[PDB]
Amino acid sequence: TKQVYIIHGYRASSTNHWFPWLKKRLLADGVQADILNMPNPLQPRLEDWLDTLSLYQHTLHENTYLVAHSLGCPAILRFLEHLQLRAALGGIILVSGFAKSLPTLQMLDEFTQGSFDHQKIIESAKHRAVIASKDDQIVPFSFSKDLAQQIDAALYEVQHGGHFLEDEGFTSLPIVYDVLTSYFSK
Repeated sequence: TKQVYIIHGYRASSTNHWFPWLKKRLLADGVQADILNMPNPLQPRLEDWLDTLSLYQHTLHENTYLVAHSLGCPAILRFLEHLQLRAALGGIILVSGFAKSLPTLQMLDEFTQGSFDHQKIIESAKHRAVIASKDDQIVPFSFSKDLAQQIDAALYEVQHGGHFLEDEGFTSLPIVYDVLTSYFSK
């Protein structure tokens, strides 16, 4: 049975941005999606985000898919590095993903300090994609393209996407639903 988990970033929760839209759009296809909240989204700590993800660890299988936004991206990358898996998850989609310090949000450096084991991430997710906005002023586009290269992920550029936030109009995001769905047909 397919399962999609949706993981938010800094200063967000399950009710923000495009997450409710994506959950409901998936439900229209009979696909179960759960938006996960992380602890202390205003002062996030990597170890606590990883401990929360670990609450779900026993449910992760070959038909599980993880969709993350912004800070949720390096969090799930760190999670997969330390996960013992019998087989790869179905896939990951990293919206505005990054794996190094964000100059305008250095308070979040602990989530990306240190190199990542790229091979383990590649082996942990059958299908991989990064969706990124060319005019993102929080996560520079180049950082998302860099990450896509490091983890051999398909990169989808949106020329004018801001940072895919509700205050920029992104209470929906069809590209994420369509990229995800293409994984299911494969």
